[PDB]
Amino acid sequence: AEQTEKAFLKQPGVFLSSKKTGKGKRPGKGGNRYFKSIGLGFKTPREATEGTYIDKKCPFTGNVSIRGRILAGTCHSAKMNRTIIVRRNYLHYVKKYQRYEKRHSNIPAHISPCFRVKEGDHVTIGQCRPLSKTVRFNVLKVIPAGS
Amino acid sequence: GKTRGMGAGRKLKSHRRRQRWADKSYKKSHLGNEWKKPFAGSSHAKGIVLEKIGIEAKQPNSAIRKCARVQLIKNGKKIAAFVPNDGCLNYIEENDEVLIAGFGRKGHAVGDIPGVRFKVVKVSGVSLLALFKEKKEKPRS
Amino acid sequence: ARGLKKHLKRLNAPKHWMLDKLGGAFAPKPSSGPHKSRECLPLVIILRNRLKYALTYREVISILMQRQVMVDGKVRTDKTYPAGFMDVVTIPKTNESFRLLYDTKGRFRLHSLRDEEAKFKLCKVRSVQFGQKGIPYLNTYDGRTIRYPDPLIKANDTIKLDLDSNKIVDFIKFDVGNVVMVTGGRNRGRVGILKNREKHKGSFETVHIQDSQGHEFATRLGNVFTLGKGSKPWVSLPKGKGIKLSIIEEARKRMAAQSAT
Amino acid sequence: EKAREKTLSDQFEARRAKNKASRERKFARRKK
Amino acid sequence: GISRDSMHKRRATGGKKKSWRKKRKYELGRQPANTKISSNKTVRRIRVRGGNVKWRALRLDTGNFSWGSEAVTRKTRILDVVYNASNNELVRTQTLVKSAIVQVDAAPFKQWYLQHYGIDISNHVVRKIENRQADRKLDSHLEEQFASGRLLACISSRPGQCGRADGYILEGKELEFYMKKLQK
RNA sequence: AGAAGUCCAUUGAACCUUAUCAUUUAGAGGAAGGAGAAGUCGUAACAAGGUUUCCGUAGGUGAACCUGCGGAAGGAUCAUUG
RNA sequence: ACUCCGCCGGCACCUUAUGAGAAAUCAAAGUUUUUGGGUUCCGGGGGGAGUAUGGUCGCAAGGCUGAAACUUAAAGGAA
RNA sequence: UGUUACUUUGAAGAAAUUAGAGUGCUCAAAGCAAGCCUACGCUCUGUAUACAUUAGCAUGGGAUAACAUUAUAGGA
RNA sequence: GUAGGAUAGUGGCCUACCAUGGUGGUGACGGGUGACGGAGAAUUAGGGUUCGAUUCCGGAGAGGGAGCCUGAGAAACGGCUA
RNA sequence: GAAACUGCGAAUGGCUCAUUAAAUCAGUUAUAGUUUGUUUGAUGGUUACUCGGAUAACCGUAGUAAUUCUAGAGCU
Ligand SMILES: [K+]
Ligand SMILES: [K+]
Ligand SMILES: [K+]
Ligand SMILES: [K+]
Ligand SMILES: [K+]
Ligand SMILES: [K+]
Ligand SMILES: [K+]
Ligand SMILES: [K+]
Ligand SMILES: [K+]
Ligand SMILES: [K+]
Ligand SMILES: [K+]
Ligand SMILES: [Mg+2]
Ligand SMILES: [Mg+2]
Ligand SMILES: [Mg+2]
Ligand SMILES: [Mg+2]
Ligand SMILES: [Mg+2]
Ligand SMILES: [Mg+2]
Ligand SMILES: [Mg+2]
Ligand SMILES: [Mg+2]
Ligand SMILES: [Mg+2]
Ligand SMILES: [Mg+2]
Ligand SMILES: [Mg+2]
Ligand SMILES: [Mg+2]
Ligand SMILES: [Mg+2]
Ligand SMILES: [Mg+2]
Ligand SMILES: [Mg+2]
Ligand SMILES: [Mg+2]
Ligand SMILES: [Mg+2]
Ligand SMILES: [Mg+2]
Ligand SMILES: [Mg+2]
Ligand SMILES: [Mg+2]
Ligand SMILES: [Mg+2]
Ligand SMILES: [Mg+2]
Ligand SMILES: [Mg+2]
Ligand SMILES: [Mg+2]
Ligand SMILES: [Mg+2]
Repeated sequence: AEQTEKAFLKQPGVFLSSKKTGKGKRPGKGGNRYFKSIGLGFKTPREATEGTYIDKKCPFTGNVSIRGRILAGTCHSAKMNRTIIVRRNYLHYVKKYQRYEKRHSNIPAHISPCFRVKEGDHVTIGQCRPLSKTVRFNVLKVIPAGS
Repeated sequence: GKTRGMGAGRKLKSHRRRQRWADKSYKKSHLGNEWKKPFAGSSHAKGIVLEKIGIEAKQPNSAIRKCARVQLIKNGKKIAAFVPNDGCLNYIEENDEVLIAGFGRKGHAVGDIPGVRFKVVKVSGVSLLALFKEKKEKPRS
Repeated sequence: ARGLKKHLKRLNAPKHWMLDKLGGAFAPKPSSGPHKSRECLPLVIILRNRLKYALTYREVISILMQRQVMVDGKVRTDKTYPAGFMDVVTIPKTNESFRLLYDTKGRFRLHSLRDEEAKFKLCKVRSVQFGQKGIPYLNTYDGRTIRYPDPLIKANDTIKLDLDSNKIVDFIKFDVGNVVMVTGGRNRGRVGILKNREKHKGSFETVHIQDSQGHEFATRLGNVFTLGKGSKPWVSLPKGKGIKLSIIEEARKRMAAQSAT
Repeated sequence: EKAREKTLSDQFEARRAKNKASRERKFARRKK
Repeated sequence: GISRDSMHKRRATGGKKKSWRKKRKYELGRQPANTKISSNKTVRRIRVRGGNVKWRALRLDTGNFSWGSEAVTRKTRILDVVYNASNNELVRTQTLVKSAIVQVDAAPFKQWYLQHYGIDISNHVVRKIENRQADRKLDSHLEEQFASGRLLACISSRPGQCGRADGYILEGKELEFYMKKLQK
């Protein structure tokens, strides 16, 4: 199961030992798995509404809100645990020569288990509160490379 | 020929960066060797007259240019300062405080005076021009 | 800094105060109050620079310490009290009463009022939410809090506030077709009819306003202030009536004035 | 991981062939 | 003192950060409470930013614990720390921290259970007690530990911050998870 | 309620090593370049410059330079269907 | 095999300027102040100097990379 | 609902400085004043406006250009 | 990454445990600056070059470090401790 | 109404540019990630005809070469 840490992982506020049943109640009530919509026109993946993973940094089932800048880029590194490096490619204008030069920036981003990603896939990231020393973004959508 | 691409902004900027060093005027200001000059980037400097000397004028001229070896007070470097005008060397005594200036060509030698790039402006706090024209007199005796 | 700044350098003061740059090193630092320091007019400016009743900083204190000036019906003795948009300033001795409104050039104008019209003001609703004990309340953009508001009132609406009963007399819902004034930005002081509302999720909402002469300008929702339902404002406007003239048109009037005057 | 990709490839190759049969069957019926 | 600034850290690239200012008071830290189980209760009052108050518990012996399924909360004595997911050294030192698994006295909950269900683990009174006994269900794992007089509980408060050690009684799959960690 | 003092821990100045780096600086002697009207020895380059000059490389000689091998004309030949 | 006409490709040559150039000369070294097809390398007065130093390659000879202080009013190209 | 560059218009944008409107400090550099008539005052007196790379925000345009995509259609 | 501790609060900010990642010729890392940043200044056909310690804004410091009390606010220096 | 207790302020201002090269800073964001004396607005349940012990100024014994260095006693 998802219980792989030393502590028991669960969603905060979802009581799992209630005598009554959760049939007919909203998410997060009656022991039902909690999930939410982040707004801005983004859809909640089926893997997050019907999954069993526990991720307090997940934008759909965790305790983090999306607000600020929405960016897009390509998955550059997917070797960390639930974190990827997103490469953003842009052109910098060199004024004196009236021409452009290619630049890039690597943006660390948290990716919830509901998303599948590989190097080269296109990802959309939304800003959230600091999740670690460098992570300030959460993956909101993944488009497989060549699609 | 020149790189022309719209996306060639980096190469053009970096190429010029490297090539500006080939310009002698650019390299003289950005090398940092100006601080090692006796004036160390200053316009003037005070010093102590070590001795009164004469320098043979360069050819095809023939004369004895009256100069003075000066040790700069702020860094202790010794330089040769030309003393201009007729008979102004008589106004200079050894172990005397003199204000020195450049010779006008930004550290280059001037005229037929070999290897001289400085001139004397003041002596004992008085300008040589005032002494030459008998406006003022040196403060002593 | 290690805390709060108590001084305002004269060149850093808001431009709409129209303070001369060589008048001194400092400008009046607006006190905390209902309006923001950048969107207010301290009483010292009003009494000395606009009305000329006081000739110096010292004389403004004398006037206020005699309890001769009232803002929104209450006596104020603070020289740097931040009087702002729609505030009613009353001076009983001179029998005068003004409303702070922007002229079409974006500067506060002391619009003289009649004794009847000086008994109320307009306020923009900031939000409506439940307070302690589940009691609903609304707060405005002039720092006021009203408990038990009408359930129909929502954010960005305008409420008519009676300065005597201190109660909501009537309100205007924020909707397309009403007459509004711009209270911030480039178009500050301009009056027109709200024609459109462009919402952008997560971003600022833009509102397209059309002047009475067909001139259309946009601005942010935060800079809009509804003045009346339909096309008639509930408050008296200055002579320009929020009509912004071009510099060419303004120069045309000035030329004609010299010919006549 | 290996099982995850096996099921996807096996099922995709199944319907991918079923559609080919269905289209050919539909074409055969349209000629007449 | 203790500081929470990032100036002493390496950059994400790995390069060092040269210091450009001194430590600020608004980024300070403080010594940990290291709350222990002891009958000599001690909570010291700490003045924090804004003139507000924090309560730092050095020693605690009782806590306010809630039986979630029964919706009953009682003050009870803390008996022992048995498991800690962060550091096993906090177990043998008997340190009280949030999310630590502890054993609490079962006596206060037994009294409520007897007063509520009339069961050990006045005409109108017996009318309702039997009515409530129809929908009475007690987990076997939860009942087995009432005999010993101790209930496994999880601390949900932060004793070093609020000065208290409150929690809830373990039950369901959470109880199964931790009792398997203790089965050695 | 509580001082001195004491105990452990934390933050941590400061000093003292070895090591490294930076900048400046002395040095017997060796040795380079440049400047300095009118030094000694030759005459290598410029004419086919009196052995055509030059490039690479190698060896040699007071000195310029000389020689071997391959190359160039910037040669002193744009030319032999004779 | 030779003779005649033509096509594509190659090493060149000859005449010519409507072109270019400081000219010598060049059918490209032309289509450039009427300035822009694409791209690489590379120069910024003469010396000091392809020297010193550090690095790197080589068994060595040396190669590649490569300064400054200082000095000088010219050096140089074509005719 | 493939993603962008580019372009158009707009919003937001410190002042001071720069450009610039008005104004006879005697002129001027400046300043932000003043003007009108002769009453217990007036002109609601004036204290305009433009510019403000790049990045970001929002409308219109879709030529030029970049990337992505295509046939066992997982097609409409 | 998980669980805690600390903080006004986010965060390797710190601790325990776990994973092996993170940055780099689109110049990381390191070195130089006689480098506080900006609004701006000089000169400017256009493009540009150079400057910007200094009165406006932001930051930083109070002989060098460190530590701290009081307080809404200071790691304060015309406060304290070393 | 001196003095003294209590309250508040002294974290602004002024000065300087040493350290600092994605750092400061600029435009642009976010706090659904926090604290905020004061101002302003609102809001605070169905011995008591008023408690207790101290201390300053003052007063008077002083110590030290000495400091808005300092001890003891009597009051309120
Ligand atoms: K250039
Ligand atoms: K600060
Ligand atoms: K020879
Ligand atoms: K020859
Ligand atoms: K020989
Ligand atoms: K041919
Ligand atoms: K924190
Ligand atoms: K962590
Ligand atoms: K205070
Ligand atoms: K204070
Ligand atoms: K910024
Ligand atoms: Mg070409
Ligand atoms: Mg200050
Ligand atoms: Mg928002
Ligand atoms: Mg010869
Ligand atoms: Mg011979
Ligand atoms: Mg010969
Ligand atoms: Mg020819
Ligand atoms: Mg050209
Ligand atoms: Mg040269
Ligand atoms: Mg944490
Ligand atoms: Mg660790
Ligand atoms: Mg600078
Ligand atoms: Mg410096
Ligand atoms: Mg500056
Ligand atoms: Mg300096
Ligand atoms: Mg100064
Ligand atoms: Mg400053
Ligand atoms: Mg400071
Ligand atoms: Mg000093
Ligand atoms: Mg200090
Ligand atoms: Mg001082
Ligand atoms: Mg100070
Ligand atoms: Mg006092
Ligand atoms: Mg550096
Ligand atoms: Mg950055």
